Amino acid sequence: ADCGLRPLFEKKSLEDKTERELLESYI
Amino acid sequence: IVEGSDAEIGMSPWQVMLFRKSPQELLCGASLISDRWVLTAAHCLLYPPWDKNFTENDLLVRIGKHSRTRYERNIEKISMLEKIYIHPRYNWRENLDRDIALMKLKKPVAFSDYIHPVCLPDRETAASLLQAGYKGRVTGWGNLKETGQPSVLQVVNLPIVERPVCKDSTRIRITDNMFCAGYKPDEGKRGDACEGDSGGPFVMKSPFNNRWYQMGIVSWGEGCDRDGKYGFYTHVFRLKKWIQKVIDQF
Ligand code: NA
Repeated sequence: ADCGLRPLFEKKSLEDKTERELLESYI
Repeated sequence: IVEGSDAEIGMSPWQVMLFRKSPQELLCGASLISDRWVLTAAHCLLYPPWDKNFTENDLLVRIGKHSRTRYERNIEKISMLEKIYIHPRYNWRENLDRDIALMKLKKPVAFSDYIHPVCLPDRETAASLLQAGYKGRVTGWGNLKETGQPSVLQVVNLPIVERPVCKDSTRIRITDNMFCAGYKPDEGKRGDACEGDSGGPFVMKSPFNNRWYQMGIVSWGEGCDRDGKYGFYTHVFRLKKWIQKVIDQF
């Protein structure tokens, strides 16, 4: 649906404190 | 969650608590996949060796919570269960193979800044993201240490582990319906799920579309955060067929 997109983060163009750890693991 | 930290508010809006109704107790975690369907671990509901066989009437769920105890006015929502569905090939006598369960809520919950469903992975997403070394995220109100209860939801990032390392880490027969995750002793970081976190989601944020996907369900381990051991997670995509079947039939 509209899934996996968070009101307080993705929908507000704001990065959660540690998601960059996940992104940088994806290499 | 061992060696994690406090989730931010709204960090994991698909997080669900699963309670026994009478006497009320937090039994497990779970995740929201639509306004009416909740995912969890099967042994949270049925585990005969421990005298566990809950049905719809024995349980309730809470959605949108941050603090384990304190009530959060106009934020958290409570729901009863209309139907429980265990995987028919769930193997509790051997190794918790196919440790998965679906619960249909009596009343659809309204989404909010704090209540929002997680995506289930398609084939391409699962092939791309369930790769050894790639990190996912685990959340729960379970124990902070091996037998203690957090005040707020705990969160930790953990790398997926190569299947041979997983096989050699335990004498329990693992299956392709499982994956394991955690740091090796060499990597000098720690973290793990623990007792009580079962049914919580293992999620990954897709670099292709920035959506969060649930790849796993906290299922089992031997101790928590022990060196050379890893936590084991129900492989969500491998059972997605079953999930869709159930939802479409009912
Ligand atoms: Na470990």
